[PDB]
Amino acid sequence: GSHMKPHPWFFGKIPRAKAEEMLSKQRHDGAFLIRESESAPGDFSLSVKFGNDVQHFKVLRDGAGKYFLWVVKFNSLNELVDYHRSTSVSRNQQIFLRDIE
Amino acid sequence: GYVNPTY
Repeated sequence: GSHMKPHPWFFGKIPRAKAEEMLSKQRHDGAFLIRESESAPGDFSLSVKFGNDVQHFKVLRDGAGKYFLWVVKFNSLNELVDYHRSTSVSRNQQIFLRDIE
Repeated sequence: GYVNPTY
């Protein structure tokens, strides 16, 4: 059956510096991870590799508690992540999220 | 900073 495994993209609390340090070593654009921001408690950040840069997206929450980056809302970080596997996380370029390797 | 506007 569909193997029940933890998600390899949740790195918990790690500095923005170590995530950039780790993701710059990734082979493919879209390589990403969700981290718990240390700039403010309970906030999450999405770090994605693109070219020789690592882009950081802040995960926002609305009045009902849903998550979002731009306009579409998600009931979980899990659905937000999967959504951006097939729809770009970026406004300026097409960047699709893909698992680290 | 972050790529997407935060407010």
